[PDB]
Amino acid sequence: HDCNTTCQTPKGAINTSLPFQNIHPITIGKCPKYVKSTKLRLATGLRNIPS
Amino acid sequence: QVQLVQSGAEVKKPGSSVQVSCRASGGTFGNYAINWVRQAPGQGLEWMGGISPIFGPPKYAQKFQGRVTISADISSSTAYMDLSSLSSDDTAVYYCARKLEPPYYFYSYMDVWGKGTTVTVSSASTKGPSVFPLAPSSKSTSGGTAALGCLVKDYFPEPVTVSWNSGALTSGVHTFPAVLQSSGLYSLSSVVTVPSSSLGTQTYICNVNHKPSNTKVDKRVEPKS
Amino acid sequence: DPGDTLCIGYHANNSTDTVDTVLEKNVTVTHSVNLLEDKHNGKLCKLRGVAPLHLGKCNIAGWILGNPECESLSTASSWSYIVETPSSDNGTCYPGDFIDYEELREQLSS
Amino acid sequence: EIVLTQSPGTLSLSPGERATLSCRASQSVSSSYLAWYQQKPGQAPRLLIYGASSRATGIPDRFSGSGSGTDFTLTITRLEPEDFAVYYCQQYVSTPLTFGGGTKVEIKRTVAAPSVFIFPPSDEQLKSGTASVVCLLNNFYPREAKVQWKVDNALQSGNSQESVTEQDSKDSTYSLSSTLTLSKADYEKHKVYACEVTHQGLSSPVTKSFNRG
Amino acid sequence: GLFGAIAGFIEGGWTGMVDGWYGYHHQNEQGSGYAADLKSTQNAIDGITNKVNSVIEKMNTQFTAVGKEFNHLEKRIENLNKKVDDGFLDIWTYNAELLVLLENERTLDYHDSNVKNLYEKVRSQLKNNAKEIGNGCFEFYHKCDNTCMESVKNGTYDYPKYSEEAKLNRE
Amino acid sequence: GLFGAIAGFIEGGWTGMVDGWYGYHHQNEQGSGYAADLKSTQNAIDGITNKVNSVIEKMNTQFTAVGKEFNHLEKRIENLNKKVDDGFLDIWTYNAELLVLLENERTLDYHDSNVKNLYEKVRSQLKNNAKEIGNGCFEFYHKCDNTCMESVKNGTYDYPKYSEEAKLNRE
Amino acid sequence: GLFGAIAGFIEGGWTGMVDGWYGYHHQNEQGSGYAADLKSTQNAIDGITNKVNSVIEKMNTQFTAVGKEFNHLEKRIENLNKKVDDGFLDIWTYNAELLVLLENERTLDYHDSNVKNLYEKVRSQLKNNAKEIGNGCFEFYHKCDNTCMESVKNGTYDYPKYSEEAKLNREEIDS
Repeated sequence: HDCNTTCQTPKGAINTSLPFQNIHPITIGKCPKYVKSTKLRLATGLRNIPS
Repeated sequence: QVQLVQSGAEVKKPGSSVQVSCRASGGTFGNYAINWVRQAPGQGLEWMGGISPIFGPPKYAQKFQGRVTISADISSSTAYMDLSSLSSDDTAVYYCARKLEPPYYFYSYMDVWGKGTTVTVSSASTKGPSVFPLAPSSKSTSGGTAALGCLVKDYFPEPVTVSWNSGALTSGVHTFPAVLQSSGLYSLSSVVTVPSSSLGTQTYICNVNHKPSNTKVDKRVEPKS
Repeated sequence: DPGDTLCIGYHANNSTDTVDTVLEKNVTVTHSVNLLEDKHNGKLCKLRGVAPLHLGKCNIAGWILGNPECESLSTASSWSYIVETPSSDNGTCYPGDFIDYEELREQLSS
Repeated sequence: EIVLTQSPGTLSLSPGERATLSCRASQSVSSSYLAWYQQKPGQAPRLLIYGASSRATGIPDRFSGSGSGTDFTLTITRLEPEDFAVYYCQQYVSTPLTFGGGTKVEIKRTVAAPSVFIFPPSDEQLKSGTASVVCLLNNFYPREAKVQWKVDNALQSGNSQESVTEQDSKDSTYSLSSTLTLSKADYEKHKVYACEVTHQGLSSPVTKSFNRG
Repeated sequence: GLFGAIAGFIEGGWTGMVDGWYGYHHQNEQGSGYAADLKSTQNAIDGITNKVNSVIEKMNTQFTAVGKEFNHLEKRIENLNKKVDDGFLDIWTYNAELLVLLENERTLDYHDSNVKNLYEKVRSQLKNNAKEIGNGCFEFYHKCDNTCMESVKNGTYDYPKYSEEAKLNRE
Repeated sequence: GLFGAIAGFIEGGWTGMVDGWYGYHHQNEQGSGYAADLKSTQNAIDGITNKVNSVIEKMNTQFTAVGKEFNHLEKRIENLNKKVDDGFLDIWTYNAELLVLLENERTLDYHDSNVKNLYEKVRSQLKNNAKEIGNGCFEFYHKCDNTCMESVKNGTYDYPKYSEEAKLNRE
Repeated sequence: GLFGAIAGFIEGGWTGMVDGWYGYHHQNEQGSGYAADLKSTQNAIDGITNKVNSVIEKMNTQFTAVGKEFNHLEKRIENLNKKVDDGFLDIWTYNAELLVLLENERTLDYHDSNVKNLYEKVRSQLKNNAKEIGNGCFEFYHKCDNTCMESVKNGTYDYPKYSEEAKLNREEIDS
């Protein structure tokens, strides 16, 4: 496709500043580290305890 | 150094989506709120929403509920305004803007603006302008002076740039704001008032330029009976 | 005489984001941010702004030797990576060994 | 909600003069969570006042905010030429953030009637099956102007289209250009084409016209 | 919670305070409402912002191409390349998972600490001019108008100004 | 240590409380003895349980065979393979060691925090109906039968019910 | 800080207390000066010392030669060797950076905890014999000579010895 990327995988390009990815271990470019995780969600706000 | 850098201006067909970027370049991104404000052509300012990436989730106005989403990429120091409640009256200039001195994590007022990204929602497609002359005459004269001009008709999209005698002629020129026709194309007129005597002797050429279609026309304008 | 009161408290909202902690799983927080990129565009893009060389139904051997099935391929003067398909097997149509083939492939990748 | 209406939509004043803009709110307003912006055409806003009367750094002293509750005012004490622009008021006590309609301060000046010209369509255009007649009002003030088209005395109704310039840097006058477009068919079917202009510095509507020939 | 405030002696959160993480609810004769504490919120935002940017930006990887190609007589180095690829996967996966777990735990504690401290800053100003009625609330032993309330949020509450009135009602 | 309770203002532990991590000792007219606080203990156990399971289970390795064989003319790749094996050894050793150190520290604070909060929940109930006599004990200023004791453990102690009697002995 | 004391209710530090991390300042009739709390300081020193040695000594690297040499027809393994080196580089850098950041935070909290605990330990001794005047100072409701001050620092303050005098001055001052 006539698109730009900085990190290409066999199944699609990734455009991201995030430090990790679970798309594919075999990549080309300046890429995030492959991990096996399915969720790396960092909390910033607080515990949510509505009324 | 603290500046917000908007994405390039864009033209999308009705029904589809647009995404506008806005890269901050100063300090550590994330601890300040970025607002997204929109301005239709010759219209007021409406606030769509905004985000402070870390304080909490995006907050939106009901006008755009379900049609807009705002996100942010915390590393790349960038916020994105995605709009795909697309119509033709979503055509406007889109500003991202923030407060500068703290506390600035919430949506308050705004010291610092981007330059804006103009966005035109039109099912038209690129077209060069045809250029006709507005000839002076005995009906385009009054006292010492007389008016002549160029009509820049049926072009898409904005903008056009007009100069007279390749920048030589300045005084008394009025290039009008273009208008959107029923065909979905723009037309504008450019006009000069000149001494009536200078007709015949001095030769007037308007230089039209439409970069989006790479057409550069130079039309000489002659008197008539 | 019920005196005026001032209470300290903290934000809560309608968010359903959950996060895990060392002591507790599935903790609902008012906001959170994702660290894991888990989506792609389903496309093979230009890298460094340079399009890849696509070999269609040919492999590198076939392309670089000029297998007649590869004549229709366009070859730019530069490219950022190479793409083959899993069914690309127009290679050495006359059988034999391609010496140091993988080394050549690596040399030609960009 | 909390919508803010500004009064008046336009404000005509000559330089050196006090301008006082107002901004009224549909709901009271939290202390002083009201800002004032200044937009000149083609640019993004500049922040003038925050709080309600707190002047933003950079802003010259002539600008001063005041008011509280549902009534705020922005006062400019000496209009400089730079100060002529649109001024929006904005609230921020609660989401959703809402702005005002905006007031445009324009340069007041002596009444000046337009020079009116008319341009029959070019031959070049006429070969392409449509005809555009341009009527031009040059150097008029105030901006309030009415343009009617009549062809063979018949008042055209859905096919004209105006567009006005912005106040001139030098003589701070306006200029206007409406154009009437017809099929070459209809253009050739009629003889006399006139645009009738009704301004206030024109004792009585001057109509310029031409015969097709 | 590590410090006992959030989900602790202050039982629940406030859907009515939308402008900040921590803040105040007051009721006096002239009115009632929520107000976020802007200073402590911005500080926490700054702290948490620094943390997120830290976790993201300290990873600065170089341009590499992961893939390697081996022929049928190079299986040993092919499995070596896989051992490498698999080793990194295990390392990054373990550390990314645990890192998040640990910082998420630390982040919630931090909020807990900030609320506790906010409460303590108020208790320390009021001393006995109010009664600690639990759930994070103080009941004043004197009339407290909006001016008074603001001094408390800003930390310039005048204990002696109200000390006489309070002692009367306390007795 | 961080919170001051364990080995802090409560100097030592109780070999006599065998049914839980944290708990209570009472003596009144109808008796005396230890009783574990079941809720807070179970909560901590669930927390630490989750903690142990995370450290173990977040490691999800694939089927691999570490050994590799190289002939006498492949010394360089043999040393590459050795560099691989030793780098992994160094990483895992460092990270496992530090991980354990950190979580062990975090675990001790956590228990410490829990004891502190327990004490605080009681102190907050009793107010001046009892005297804080240090070492984590409260001496009641009124008669406290078993029902009363349970209300304290239950978080439903009735301060106004006993406040008069308490004020009397307190004079 | 996490515990609210350092840069908290005790607003600033003492350049005049040079013999310890945490300690005491007193002023009475016979004088005034600083004194470090030696026990709490040594304990904290022991903790941080142990911490530093752990971060340093748990790393026990073996003898290696990183460099590898490949000829022009061994580019693939050269890139594998580089991927190894770059992979290690990325890991150690990320882990060292975060490690330092996390432990620095833990270290500052620790000091903060220690000061709070010292303050609380004194408050628990003094009880109603003094007034908490904020900023970490206690103003005694009775005369406290050098012997008295030391008992507080050593943890043997005799509450009942001074309770009467204090009660007189406390209800006198509170009118």
